[PDB]
Amino acid sequence: PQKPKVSLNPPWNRIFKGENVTLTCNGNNFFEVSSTKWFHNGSLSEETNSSLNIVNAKFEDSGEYKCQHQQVNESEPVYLEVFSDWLLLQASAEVVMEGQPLFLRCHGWRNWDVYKVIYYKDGEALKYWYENHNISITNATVEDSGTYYCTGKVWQLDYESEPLNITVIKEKYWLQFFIPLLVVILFAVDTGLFISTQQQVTFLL
Amino acid sequence: LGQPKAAPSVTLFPPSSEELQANKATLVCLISDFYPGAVTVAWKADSSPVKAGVETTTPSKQSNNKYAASSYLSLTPEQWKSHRSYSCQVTHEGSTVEKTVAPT
Amino acid sequence: LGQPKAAPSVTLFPPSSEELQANKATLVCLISDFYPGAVTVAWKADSSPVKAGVETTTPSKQSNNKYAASSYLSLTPEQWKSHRSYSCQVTHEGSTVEKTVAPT
Amino acid sequence: ASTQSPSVFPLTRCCKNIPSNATSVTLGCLATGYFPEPVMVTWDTGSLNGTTMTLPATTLTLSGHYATISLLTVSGAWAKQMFTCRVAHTPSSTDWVDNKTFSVCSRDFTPPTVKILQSSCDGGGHFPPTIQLLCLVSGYTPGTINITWLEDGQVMDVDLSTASTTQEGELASTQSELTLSQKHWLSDRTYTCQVTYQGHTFEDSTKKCADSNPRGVSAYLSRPSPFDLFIRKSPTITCLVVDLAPSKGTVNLTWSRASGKPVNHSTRKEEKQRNGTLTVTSTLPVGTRDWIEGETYQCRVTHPHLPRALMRSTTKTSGPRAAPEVYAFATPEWPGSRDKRTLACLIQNFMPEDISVQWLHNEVQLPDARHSTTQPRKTKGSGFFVFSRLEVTRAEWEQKDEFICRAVHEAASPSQTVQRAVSVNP
Amino acid sequence: ASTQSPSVFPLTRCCKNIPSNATSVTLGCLATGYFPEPVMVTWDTGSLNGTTMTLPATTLTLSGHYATISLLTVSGAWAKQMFTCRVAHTPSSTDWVDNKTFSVCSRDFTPPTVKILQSSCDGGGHFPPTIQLLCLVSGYTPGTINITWLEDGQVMDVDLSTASTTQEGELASTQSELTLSQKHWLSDRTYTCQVTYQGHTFEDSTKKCADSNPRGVSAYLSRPSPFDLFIRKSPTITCLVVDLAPSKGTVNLTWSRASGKPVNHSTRKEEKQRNGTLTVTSTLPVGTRDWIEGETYQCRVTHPHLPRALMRSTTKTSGPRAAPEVYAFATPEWPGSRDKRTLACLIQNFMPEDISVQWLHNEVQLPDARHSTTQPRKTKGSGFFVFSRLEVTRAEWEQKDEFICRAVHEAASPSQTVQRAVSVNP
Amino acid sequence: PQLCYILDAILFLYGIVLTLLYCRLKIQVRKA
Amino acid sequence: PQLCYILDAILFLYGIVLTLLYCRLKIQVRKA
Amino acid sequence: LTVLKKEQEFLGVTQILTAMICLCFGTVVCSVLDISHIEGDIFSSFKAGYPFWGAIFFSISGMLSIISERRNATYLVRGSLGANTASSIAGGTGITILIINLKKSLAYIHIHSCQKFFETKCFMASFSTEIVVMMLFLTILGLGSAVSLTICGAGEE
Repeated sequence: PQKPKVSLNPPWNRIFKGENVTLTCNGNNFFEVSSTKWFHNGSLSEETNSSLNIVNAKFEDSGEYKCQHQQVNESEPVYLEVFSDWLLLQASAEVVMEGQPLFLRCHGWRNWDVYKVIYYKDGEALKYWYENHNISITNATVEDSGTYYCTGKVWQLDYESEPLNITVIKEKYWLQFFIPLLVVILFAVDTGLFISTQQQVTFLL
Repeated sequence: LGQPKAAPSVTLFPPSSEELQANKATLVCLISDFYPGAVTVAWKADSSPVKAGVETTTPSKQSNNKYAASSYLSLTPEQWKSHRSYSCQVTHEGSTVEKTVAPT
Repeated sequence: LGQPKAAPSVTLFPPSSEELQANKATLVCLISDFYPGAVTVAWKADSSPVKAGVETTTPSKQSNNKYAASSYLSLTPEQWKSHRSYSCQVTHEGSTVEKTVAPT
Repeated sequence: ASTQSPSVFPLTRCCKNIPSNATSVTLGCLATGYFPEPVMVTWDTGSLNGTTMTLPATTLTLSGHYATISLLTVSGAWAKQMFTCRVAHTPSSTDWVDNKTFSVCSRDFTPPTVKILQSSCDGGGHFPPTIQLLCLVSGYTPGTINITWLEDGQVMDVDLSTASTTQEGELASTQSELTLSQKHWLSDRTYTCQVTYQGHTFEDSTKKCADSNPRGVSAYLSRPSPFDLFIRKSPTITCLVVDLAPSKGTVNLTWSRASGKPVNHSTRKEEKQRNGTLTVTSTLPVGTRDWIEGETYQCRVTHPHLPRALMRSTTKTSGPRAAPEVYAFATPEWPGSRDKRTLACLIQNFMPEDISVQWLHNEVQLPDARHSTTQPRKTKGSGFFVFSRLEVTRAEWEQKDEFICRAVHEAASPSQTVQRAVSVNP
Repeated sequence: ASTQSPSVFPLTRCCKNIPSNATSVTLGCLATGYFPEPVMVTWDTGSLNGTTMTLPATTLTLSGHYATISLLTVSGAWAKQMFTCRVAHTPSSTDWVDNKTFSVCSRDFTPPTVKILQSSCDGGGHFPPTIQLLCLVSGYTPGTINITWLEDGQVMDVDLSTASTTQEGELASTQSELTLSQKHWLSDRTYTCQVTYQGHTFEDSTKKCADSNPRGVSAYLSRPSPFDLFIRKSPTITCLVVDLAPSKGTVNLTWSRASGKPVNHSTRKEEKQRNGTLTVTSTLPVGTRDWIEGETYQCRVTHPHLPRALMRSTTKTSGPRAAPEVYAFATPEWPGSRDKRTLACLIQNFMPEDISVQWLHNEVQLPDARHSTTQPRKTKGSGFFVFSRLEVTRAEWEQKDEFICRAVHEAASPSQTVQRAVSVNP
Repeated sequence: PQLCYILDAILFLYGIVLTLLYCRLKIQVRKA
Repeated sequence: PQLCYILDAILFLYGIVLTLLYCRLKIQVRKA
Repeated sequence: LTVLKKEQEFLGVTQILTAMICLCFGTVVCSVLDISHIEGDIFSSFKAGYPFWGAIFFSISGMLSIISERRNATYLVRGSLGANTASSIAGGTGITILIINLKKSLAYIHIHSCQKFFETKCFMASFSTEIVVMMLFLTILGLGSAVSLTICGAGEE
């Protein structure tokens, strides 16, 4: 065993009430077919069978979820929320790391059609288009990190989505010193060669 | 049978609008000039007769010697409206004529 | 002068439908009793004259001692259609008369 | 069970059933809802000769009521002669008699067929500068046909429309032509060619053929009109839900308060609109005491599809108080309009927005349609102003030469009302 | 030169040109392309005998062939008289004579007008399952008719269509119908009606109406206010476009006129909004005279995102014209506000909607944003109305004691403006 | 570029010191 | 960084130039 | 004439220093990290260690002339002439190699945006590319200087 990790079939944590989601976890060592174990809200669930399923998500089917293989540890809890809105902001990897991609989506209740979707980052507009479109950053940065929210038009009425919040977390400083170390080596070679050779010249005169 | 048989004359009056507005459905059929004062009154709705809610007065003569009757079919206004058409049949001779009454 | 001066009389006939459909556009203005045979005949389109397609007939006398002439503006139907109107200006005995004829 | 007042309704043989060449017409009156068996039925045929006969009442086992049919037979112009049936019950009362006059044969008019055709858009991709609407009434029984055009439920000037008639044989057909601007048509306003003819009326409506994207439900919360809240002292707020399609499902509307205290019994009304949608109006009679103390009310609207229940709230608005100032103006005589005049009223400098305006003549309030008013707007300084306009005919001021403009407002100290009198001729 | 048969054609003065009461009507026959100078011309006017005259032959400039006009003058019913002209050329042949019959009013041409009317959708904005297109032709001389309907340039069976004809006086009308499925119409496929007349045939094309809002982008076209149209004499019209998604491109906004005449140069401006959207505004100076003659302008927009142009026509308001009536009043003094006053000007009974107002003191107009004016409201009778109010300080009415309420309206007298004087303390 | 700036300044100072030492030793050699 | 690297290369060039200049003195001390 | 050889021992020492610098500018990289793993296409000669000959050539170019500084032999003169010709060729070779390396480094920086995107691998690539470019430039310069110095020996006999 290695460390069991969970994954959501639709990568988004935030879901609408009545929206299905199935989350399953595996350390890539499903060799013993030993029925894994699940906890949520620090309770015990009777679904030893892997691939936990949430069908018709209710307001009580949200919470911290953990799984433990037959002997291995339980691993980190992936949270879950369920909302009842018109527009929902769904982000994949809400706590993604800097080098990694990013992705956002403005879901409309019951798959209704949103128009004039504007994405706001930190209270300053970011992109406008005539219909739904997804923001899709391919290599996060330390500057694209802050509360977002989309604005849309459903049934020709203006609606807004409660804000999300993305955050980006950061090289070998030793390598940078080494490159300065190499620069110092070259400079010292030149300076010492010059001064010491001149000193030998003086001692030879 | 002391007098020659008289062909019944049946007139079907469509239900009154004011009476219908009062949640009452009444279909009136007046039978007059019928020497054979022994007939059966039947109220038919759509394609089949409506026996329920139909009452016919006993045949009698009012200074005419002919059996005249007032067959009234009573039913809820919704039931009458559902029926495509109303028919009143008086069975007293071999040439019975059915009077047709409809809301419009 | 051998005879008193006579004011020319000019009558212009716009081309008919048959002439227009005949692949030609000929407008004829006939001038009668125009001095002794000296007169100026001009054909103009709208407000400008035409220097081509215009033929003038020398004055002639037929038992009248006067001068008779015919001015024929000949051109394609498109040229006549383009012009707003056809003006047949006849000057004789010091008097100028302009006749305005249009197909309409 | 108790005595019941008898109800008598006419009933006659159908005109189609009755032979056209058969002058004799048999009709009658059916009397029901009279518990006492005895009954007196009188049939009058007017000038036309008529004979009235009575038959035993037919008991109704379903409800216990007795039904008696009195048959009147007339000869000659029976249909043209009115038949009057009077039914009285002696046990009920000496004067408890109901008399109804009706004709055996009723007038019948073919319902004219109305269609609306539109000026075909320019074949390239667009419309001409002006759009024509042709409202055509097809074959119908000739008569004083009246054609009108409703600018979204409101009749506009007839001159804008042009009406013409045609008579093919004995069959009549009418054509009405109405021209509107391109901007008007593009503004998406429903136009209805309501047709009024002998008997009843018929109508058809049209609007710009827009795409499929319904407008979506919405709600609005009223407020007690000061007239009701101060003169009648019977305030009633209203929750108006509009744009909900007349399908899918109904809407549940709940009346709550800030304190959650018991609420009165609200009254709900559902109405279908010409623009294709349904509307709901719920009136809640609030207590004057609740409003004076600013007790907030609340309308909560739930729909089986809406993610969230729509919320609306109302309460006495807070701000300084200043009584209104009233001025009355009478228009001097204008040439060509000597027989009618116009009066104006200016109400200004009142702090809280809501206000009521009345036009009193002969110490009696006139119909509200007789005048027009402007919604309060913020004056350049502090306050509000409103202009009221009224139109008067000759006889109207001939009866009396003095009108009154009255402003009813909470700020007015004496009785929450200030009146000013104006006479056309000084 | 080469000998050819002369061509003889009739030539008669127009009926309007020929006096109605004139007792003499002159027509004739003109022969052209007759190389041989000799020619025989004979004129006949039925039973009536007229005067026949001939003129010297004139060679055609193009070819030189002799051409001659023979003129016959008749008296009486010359318009209905038949003029027969026989022209022969002896050199051409011994019997090569051509006779042509014509009259002043022998015949003419009657080009009819055609238009297509479709089936207007239900008041809800939903197309009917079946759509009816009826193309009507009017003002055609009686004769053979061959109807046709080209769907995208192709014709389907005639059973889908029905043709009816009628005639009143001399004007003839024809109606050809056609029925299409809603899916077919939604397919956005152009159709056209045609009627074969004299071998040339006519064509009127119609197709599905465009959106008028390609992808939610909206355009608004303004109008020139009467104050500009007459007082400043510098009218302009503005085209605004909103909700554009920024890109590496530009909107090809242009202009035009109904007649295609030249248009002055126009400005342009693009602005970025906090919404991440882009607005574009353009302005075009206009001719006040042209505006009075109703030359309809039109703003046309284009973009890479939008799939179709976004055009918006504009013009002058139609309908009957009526001058406005203007009154002005001064609000009496009220305690506690002695140092200020209010002046109210009422304007009414002007059929056109557009009207501008201004307040003039010391013969110099007061600032635009110092007075409040409503929007026109239809009166119970005819003509709109508008109120306007201003506040005057003590000094303005103290140093000078006269105010002017001026209203600028299209039909307002030759000056197009009506003014009234107000004295605070007369 | 705090580290880079410090390295650059140190390199410049070291170069100046080396040049001064070269001048000193050159004086020692040529002068004798 | 990249500008810093180019500056490092220029510094190496300057050091090489200084070494070339001092080559004459070194040879004179050792050889001449 | 005699000026070109003014320096024969000085030229020898300078050539030795130039060759040592040219080699060392990339020897540390070759002894530190796998240059072949260097991404960004700036590893044209980092992993190969081509200067393994280049700088050496420069040294060799000087070496054949160095003997003429003290020994003063015609055979040393011919060796110096050959070494100088080889250094002249190697100068162009190294100049072209360094130009290619600089172009590759510029392309890699532009693609990865090393001005602001200084990732760990980006820093390693920058250091390695600098090492390789310095080695190539020093090797080319050593070839040129060795040829210039040995011109004196070439003219000696």
